Amino acid sequence: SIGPVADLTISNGAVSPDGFSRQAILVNDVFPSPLITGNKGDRFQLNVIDNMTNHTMLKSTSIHWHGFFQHGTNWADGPAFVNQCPISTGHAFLYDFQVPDQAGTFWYHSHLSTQYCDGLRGPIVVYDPQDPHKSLYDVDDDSTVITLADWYHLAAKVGPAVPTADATLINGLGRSIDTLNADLAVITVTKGKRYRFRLVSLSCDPNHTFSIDGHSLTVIEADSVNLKPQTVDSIQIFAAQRYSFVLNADQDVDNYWIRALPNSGTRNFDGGVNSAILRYDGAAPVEPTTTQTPSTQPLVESALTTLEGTAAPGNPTPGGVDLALNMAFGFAGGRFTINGASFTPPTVPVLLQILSGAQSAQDLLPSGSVYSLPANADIEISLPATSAAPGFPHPFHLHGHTFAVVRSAGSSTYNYANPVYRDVVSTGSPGDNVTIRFRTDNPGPWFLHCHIDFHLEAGFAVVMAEDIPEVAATNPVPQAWSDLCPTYDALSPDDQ
Ligand SMILES: [Cu+2]
Ligand SMILES: [Cu+2]
Ligand SMILES: [Cu+2]
Ligand SMILES: [Cu+2]
Repeated sequence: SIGPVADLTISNGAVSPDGFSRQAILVNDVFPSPLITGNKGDRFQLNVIDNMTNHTMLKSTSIHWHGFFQHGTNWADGPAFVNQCPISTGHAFLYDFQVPDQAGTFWYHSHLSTQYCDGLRGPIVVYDPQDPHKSLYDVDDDSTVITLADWYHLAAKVGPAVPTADATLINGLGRSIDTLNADLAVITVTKGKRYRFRLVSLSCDPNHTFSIDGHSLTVIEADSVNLKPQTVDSIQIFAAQRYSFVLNADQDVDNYWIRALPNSGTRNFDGGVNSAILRYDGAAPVEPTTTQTPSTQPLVESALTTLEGTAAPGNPTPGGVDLALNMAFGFAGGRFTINGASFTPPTVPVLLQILSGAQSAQDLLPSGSVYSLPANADIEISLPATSAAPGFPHPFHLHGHTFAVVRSAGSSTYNYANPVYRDVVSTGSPGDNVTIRFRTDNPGPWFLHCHIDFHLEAGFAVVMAEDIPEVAATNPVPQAWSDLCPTYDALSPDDQ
């Protein structure tokens, strides 16, 4: 594969992951987007060369390395108009950062408008030479990465504002209801061997309930966080989440369905939609004939715990933090609103405003969207689920950080002692009050928003401007980044 130093040539071409042809976004001349890897501590130099020419899907781009702390390298985070201006077509941009302190399953994607639904989205694995779960499996490589993704026959800005999927893609492949004969992804294992499978939702909207016929899974990693091993027989993964699970190829040499049921769209397995093949080495080149069985041991987030068992930042009791923020979801005028405001991209990026002058959140655009944080403090966020805002559960996500889910959806308990950590959490169904804590340790502007991309487009976002007075100091910016804005400004409507 590629990484940690690599050019990523972005362009357009035709694809048909489900037997239906359409123009999409290609990375290094391939759909789906190629896998990037490296080792813990590696300098990541990803030179994104933008050759896109198609206007419906946007000629401009920018790319976010999802779940990477980017201490010192805020200018490299990805979100357009928060951390940078978009890379303009016919140009290049170098993302230069280190992963000093992180290891696990990550992914990259366009953070320009709804552009990642059109194809610019791939996985990143940062292997750890001294991984604690290293001895739970014999195999961890290219062939153990499994992506889930919603595929739309109609492009992002062509179809409805919040459209429904035609198909689920597993590893780039899968079927719709008019293409029941398209190819199915095939994942091969050897009988006797154990696999660290890495699950990555590349979804724009749907969540998926993932399972495998005749196989239990041992989850050992959520997003990029090492977990205590937990055996489940199905995993509900929301947009942009990761789960790492070990699978034990101990069954009969055969074919087993890999199932990925979405909460919207075609909600069954007829014709092998939402399906894939787990093929034991030696079994026939044919569709499995296995039947599904109810999940008695479903993955329950509140029940996960980090390997190191670490406690949350703060004091084991509500408002036991230096600043607590409630986010009150809403939705009127087609626009989502958090606390009455509805995020729209500012003409000067949030990062340039801090580097140019702006000292406080009131001095920052867009107004009503930017919460200032203090340094080395314990933050607590709360995200009460509401019908007020349609399309739930909204999987909320926060850049520059990992956080402790003190309270998961579907639960009422507060876990201050050994909560699961991650970077993407479901806020749930009306009645839940998912709550997250973290410490400020990263001076810069960080995005916090629903990862259902069609919802972020309609404003479901706020900015954290964490530790502003030191933002300029710890985030030196490359000439090329300073040139992004002057370039994208001298651009007409369609050349964008
Ligand atoms: Cu992301
Ligand atoms: Cu992110
Ligand atoms: Cu949402
Ligand atoms: Cu984001």
